[PDB]
Amino acid sequence: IVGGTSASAGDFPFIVSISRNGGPWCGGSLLNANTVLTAAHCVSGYAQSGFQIRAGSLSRTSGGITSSLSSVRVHPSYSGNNNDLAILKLSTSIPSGGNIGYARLAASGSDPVAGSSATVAGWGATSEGGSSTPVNLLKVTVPIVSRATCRAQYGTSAITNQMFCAGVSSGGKDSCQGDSGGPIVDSSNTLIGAVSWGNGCARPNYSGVYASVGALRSFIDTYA
Repeated sequence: IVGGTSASAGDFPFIVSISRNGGPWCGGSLLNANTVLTAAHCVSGYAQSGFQIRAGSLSRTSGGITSSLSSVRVHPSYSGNNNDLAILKLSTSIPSGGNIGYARLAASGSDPVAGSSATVAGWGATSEGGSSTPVNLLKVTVPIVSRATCRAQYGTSAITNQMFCAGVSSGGKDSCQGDSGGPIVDSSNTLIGAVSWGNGCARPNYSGVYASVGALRSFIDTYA
């Protein structure tokens, strides 16, 4: 997270940190006791054994409840940067209560409205190319970018309706490497997306790009 602030206890009760090979890697959203929503590019093709989930902590290293993975279901038509979602099943159930809770998903058919305020959280880099990764969770608030504008930035082909964009035209607030898979929420704390991709981080004129929960509810509701 670039241009962000420290998250408070309880801000995102459903957020999970995903480590790989004991090192930081991605974030995710707890859908229910045995199910995590992340980015496909977090898990696709990699040894499943490498992954650990941690819930109910501001720290990616300590506290809360941990689980290994029993299974990985990548979106059947995950393709390049598109349909960048995966459902993870947990060997250890993660019950709700305390600072643990489950994500409220964006309505099927919904698409975040340009100009509306979104909040993204994670444990990734605090600048593009940065080598520090926070131990404690950060968050940042950014406006939704019109798909038309995002198409201008990236090309029409690059941006589908299974993606949306968020960021600030003068740059300096974004998700970054190590944030992928983690939650982007609306002003009501509804899960609208997962951190997916971008040209660098927080660049003026290159929005952060998110996998759209509203577009991909079929996939999610099936396997959740």
